[PDB]
Amino acid sequence: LHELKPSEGSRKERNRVGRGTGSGNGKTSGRGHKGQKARSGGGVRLGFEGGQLPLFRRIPKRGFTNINRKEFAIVNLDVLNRFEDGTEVTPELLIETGIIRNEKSGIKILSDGNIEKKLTVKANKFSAAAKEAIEAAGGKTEVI
Amino acid sequence: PRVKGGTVTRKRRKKIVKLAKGYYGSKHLLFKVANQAVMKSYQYAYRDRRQKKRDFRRLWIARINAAARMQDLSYSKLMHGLKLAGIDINRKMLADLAVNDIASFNTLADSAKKAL
Amino acid sequence: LSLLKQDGTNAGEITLNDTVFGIEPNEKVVVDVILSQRASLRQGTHKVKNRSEVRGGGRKPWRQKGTGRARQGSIRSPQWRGGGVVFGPTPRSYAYKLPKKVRRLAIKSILSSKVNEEKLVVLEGLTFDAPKTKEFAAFLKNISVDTKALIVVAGESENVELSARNLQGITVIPAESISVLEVAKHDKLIITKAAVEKVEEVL
Amino acid sequence: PKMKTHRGSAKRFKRTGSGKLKRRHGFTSHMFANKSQKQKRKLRKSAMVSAGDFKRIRQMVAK
RNA sequence: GAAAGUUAUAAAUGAAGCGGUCUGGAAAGGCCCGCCAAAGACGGUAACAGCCCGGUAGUUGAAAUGGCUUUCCCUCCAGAGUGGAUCCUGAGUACGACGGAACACGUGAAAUUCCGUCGGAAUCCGGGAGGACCAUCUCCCAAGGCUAAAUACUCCCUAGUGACCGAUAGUGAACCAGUACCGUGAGGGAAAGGUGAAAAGCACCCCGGAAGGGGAGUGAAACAGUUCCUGAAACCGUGUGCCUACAAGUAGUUAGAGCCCGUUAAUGGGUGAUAGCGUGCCUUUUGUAGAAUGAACCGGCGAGUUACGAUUUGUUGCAAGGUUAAGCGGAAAAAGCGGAGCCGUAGCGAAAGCGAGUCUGAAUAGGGCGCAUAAGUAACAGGUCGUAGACCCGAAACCAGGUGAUC
RNA sequence: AGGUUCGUGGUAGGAGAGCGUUCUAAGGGCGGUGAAGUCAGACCGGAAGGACUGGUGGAGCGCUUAGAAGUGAGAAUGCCG
Ligand SMILES: [Mg+2]
Ligand SMILES: [Mg+2]
Ligand SMILES: [Mg+2]
Ligand SMILES: [Mg+2]
Ligand SMILES: [Mg+2]
Ligand SMILES: [Mg+2]
Ligand SMILES: [Mg+2]
Ligand SMILES: [Mg+2]
Ligand SMILES: [Mg+2]
Ligand SMILES: [Mg+2]
Ligand SMILES: [Mg+2]
Ligand SMILES: [Mg+2]
Ligand SMILES: [Mg+2]
Ligand SMILES: [Mg+2]
Ligand SMILES: [Mg+2]
Ligand SMILES: [Mg+2]
Ligand SMILES: [Mg+2]
Ligand SMILES: [Mg+2]
Ligand SMILES: [Mg+2]
Ligand SMILES: [Mg+2]
Ligand SMILES: [Mg+2]
Ligand SMILES: [Mg+2]
Ligand SMILES: [Mg+2]
Ligand SMILES: [Mg+2]
Ligand SMILES: [Mg+2]
Ligand SMILES: [Mg+2]
Ligand SMILES: [Mg+2]
Ligand SMILES: [Mg+2]
Ligand SMILES: [Mg+2]
Ligand SMILES: [Mg+2]
Ligand SMILES: [Mg+2]
Ligand SMILES: [Mg+2]
Ligand SMILES: [Mg+2]
Ligand SMILES: [Mg+2]
Ligand SMILES: [Mg+2]
Ligand SMILES: [Mg+2]
Ligand SMILES: [Mg+2]
Ligand SMILES: [Mg+2]
Ligand SMILES: [Mg+2]
Ligand SMILES: [Mg+2]
Ligand SMILES: [Mg+2]
Ligand SMILES: [Mg+2]
Ligand SMILES: [Mg+2]
Ligand SMILES: [Mg+2]
Ligand SMILES: [Mg+2]
Ligand SMILES: [Mg+2]
Ligand SMILES: [Mg+2]
Ligand SMILES: [Mg+2]
Ligand SMILES: [Mg+2]
Ligand SMILES: [Mg+2]
Ligand SMILES: [Mg+2]
Ligand SMILES: [Mg+2]
Ligand SMILES: [Mg+2]
Ligand SMILES: [Mg+2]
Ligand SMILES: [Mg+2]
Ligand SMILES: [Mg+2]
Repeated sequence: LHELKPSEGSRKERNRVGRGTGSGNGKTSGRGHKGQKARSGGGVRLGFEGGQLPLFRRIPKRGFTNINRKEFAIVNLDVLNRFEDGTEVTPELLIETGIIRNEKSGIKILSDGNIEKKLTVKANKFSAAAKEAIEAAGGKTEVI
Repeated sequence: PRVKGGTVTRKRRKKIVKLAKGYYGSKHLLFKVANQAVMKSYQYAYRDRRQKKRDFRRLWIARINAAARMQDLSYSKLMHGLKLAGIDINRKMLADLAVNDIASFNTLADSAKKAL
Repeated sequence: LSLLKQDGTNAGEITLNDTVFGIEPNEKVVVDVILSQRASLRQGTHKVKNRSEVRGGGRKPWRQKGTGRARQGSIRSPQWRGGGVVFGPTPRSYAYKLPKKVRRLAIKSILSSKVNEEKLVVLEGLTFDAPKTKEFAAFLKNISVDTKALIVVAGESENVELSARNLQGITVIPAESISVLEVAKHDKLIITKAAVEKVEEVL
Repeated sequence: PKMKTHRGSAKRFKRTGSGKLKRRHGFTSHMFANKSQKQKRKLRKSAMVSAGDFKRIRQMVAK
């Protein structure tokens, strides 16, 4: 406790302005001379342009939001290889193992990767390529 | 915690005021005019460390000129002749020699005169 | 390690878990955790009054123009004698806490560091019939301690807290309260066997 | 307090996969007799926000 | 209305050094020896005390009054089932038009709640809602009333705490302070702490009307003498080493005799006849010695901060994962528990949707955004930004409640 | 650690390394045989600054490594004396 030394580069000393001219941040404290931006509390809004019409006011709005929108929890094929062949992969098993904790609106299997095992996979949705890839290794797919 | 400003201001200002000893009136008593006087003295000393060398060279040259005119020469002729003879004695030594040991000065003047 | 008895005589040997008492200590982690635990202790009860909380003010001292004085707006402005303070201290909290795994690594590191410097004593038991500081001081003399000490005990240790209370370098803790700041604050660590078993099984 | 999203910008910008903003063209309402078919074909597509504008509007649509 | 218990409002008891010696005005300090401790909290005592004093841990104590908890007493008490003729289930009410208000919701495609004014239902084969509305379904039963706990705050009382202030600070107020003083009034609103351990607070003599001194005495100290610890600078004086009455000076600096000294001892100190060079500081400016601004002098005080978000850099832990919030637990601890949530691991499209692709398009075309071409997350520190007075000082004005026709 | 080469005027401004002040924690010290403060000196460091010696003073204060800030004044027709 009389020899404490924190890891180097993790702590730096704060900079203080308005403390003499030998530091470089003396009289005007890094602000320059006589403007709106030199005053206390001064400056303009985040997107202000001095009176020219701002960019967002020049382009149109697009679209609408759907209230019945569905989004799925996504599983690709590579992570599905961590299972012993001949098993039955189910949503609950995927929850327990740790591949998925958030079941947004269902489980969808996509076809990015490679499988080298025969499994029966049960899920809410499959892509066409995922179904073909699973069936090409000798497995079966069922829609819950 | 609170830091009250004691004992540092007086120390710094007293050091400045003591650096101004011997100045006229308020300039050795009061901090605000002593500070200005001390800055001015430092600037003057910086410039006069340059002017001192050239003043001494002027003095040496004038003394050598006076010594050489008694030997029927000028400073310019004498310096050119000493260059022609390979003699590398500078102004300081020549003026010292002129004031103190004029016989050796006359010897060197004869050497320069023969070089011409 | 070599076990020993409350009277100081040898009692055999004990093996300590290598996962807890035999790691390579992480010194930077321990320093971070010490600074965190020490910042968490302070209270933060400090305040000043700014120009709106000082009594009085409101009225303009004199007119804006004509009198030959500087323009002023209140008698409680920051450059007036009894006026308000500009920023100053305010009541706040200093406590922060860094993730759980780093804290476990820190306790393991400090405890292994105690083991490496041969500053750890394992003890078979520690009991006293009645509270008696003279007897505890004699016990502390039998084993060569003579300095600040942290005693760590489990249940069935009787009258150890009371007998060690009036001695000033000594602190007794109940084996679930072991912490980095308390270990780093004492030179020697004295542990009973039951307490070291419980410490091993906690982490 | 947490900072507020500019609601007018969130109605007309769109975040792409690399983290930059996609916008719509702004000469597309009501005067279509006065511009050619090439112009109208090219103005019905989308565009990207330039670097100078992104420096200025970055923080007001941060979420 | 009783009894038992407990608690609050006075208190009692309570271990161990007059230890030797040094300095000193005085020992609690230094050196050398002991002892107590469920007591080494705090304060006092002639200097810094566990063992000198008040006390502290532990253990006890209540006539009287208050509170709280139990037990007794006292007081008050119908609740199940099977039926479905007939009866009841909140009326100027619910609703609607018009004008307003509250709902995050500014009249809007505007549900829901309330107010004023008009109109105005059904009643179990009945009525309301599910964000205009209709049908189906689902859930519910308005127009009567009461209800503890978890939540908000502190004028107070008791016990404490602080990387809070230390007399221009901290309350306006450490002192007979909302006082003195100012104003018709409402109202505004100060300055001002310190003898000594102990008054031992100077018997007596001398000058003087006194004040004030000089001795003598007290004290460790009177150069601590009733604005009294210390006692800086401006400012006012007395004495003296060197210079100065023919000289034109931002007052110094460089060169330099003569005179006078003798140091943190080293190519040392004070003063300077004469010679060269030389138009203060700040602010604001294309440009200031400026006849542009500010400062009489000295001292004290006096201006980029904090909270919560965003982004970037550094550091550390874990890593296709990372991390808990509130809360529980505890000592205003440290663990353990808590996975609800949040960010990342997939994108494209206004959307339905499709997915390593997708959108546009009649298109197996071309093109846009993505993948191939995979590292994130939690915490701390630095820079900058946002919301807050937001680096500090400064208007003329605006609004709300009061006080004034003693001029 | 040593070389070689090229450099080292500067306002607004960017970057870096430090000095000093108050407080906290640990270590280790000083001090009535005289602390802080105050006065005076011809000493030390590249700067901010730091010692040593003597007078006054009469009770507390440095150093090291870390941490946190009411953190440094010559100017505001600044406020108070
Ligand atoms: Mg730091
Ligand atoms: Mg810095
Ligand atoms: Mg002088
Ligand atoms: Mg002079
Ligand atoms: Mg020169
Ligand atoms: Mg306050
Ligand atoms: Mg004002
Ligand atoms: Mg006041
Ligand atoms: Mg602060
Ligand atoms: Mg963790
Ligand atoms: Mg004795
Ligand atoms: Mg004596
Ligand atoms: Mg003693
Ligand atoms: Mg105690
Ligand atoms: Mg005490
Ligand atoms: Mg004693
Ligand atoms: Mg009716
Ligand atoms: Mg409806
Ligand atoms: Mg309606
Ligand atoms: Mg609903
Ligand atoms: Mg319902
Ligand atoms: Mg009610
Ligand atoms: Mg505090
Ligand atoms: Mg004072
Ligand atoms: Mg007194
Ligand atoms: Mg006294
Ligand atoms: Mg008389
Ligand atoms: Mg008298
Ligand atoms: Mg004195
Ligand atoms: Mg005195
Ligand atoms: Mg004096
Ligand atoms: Mg004086
Ligand atoms: Mg004289
Ligand atoms: Mg003449
Ligand atoms: Mg001389
Ligand atoms: Mg003369
Ligand atoms: Mg001008
Ligand atoms: Mg002045
Ligand atoms: Mg400040
Ligand atoms: Mg920086
Ligand atoms: Mg009037
Ligand atoms: Mg640095
Ligand atoms: Mg200093
Ligand atoms: Mg100390
Ligand atoms: Mg001093
Ligand atoms: Mg001095
Ligand atoms: Mg001095
Ligand atoms: Mg004295
Ligand atoms: Mg900090
Ligand atoms: Mg501070
Ligand atoms: Mg301050
Ligand atoms: Mg200054
Ligand atoms: Mg002013
Ligand atoms: Mg003034
Ligand atoms: Mg005064
Ligand atoms: Mg004044």
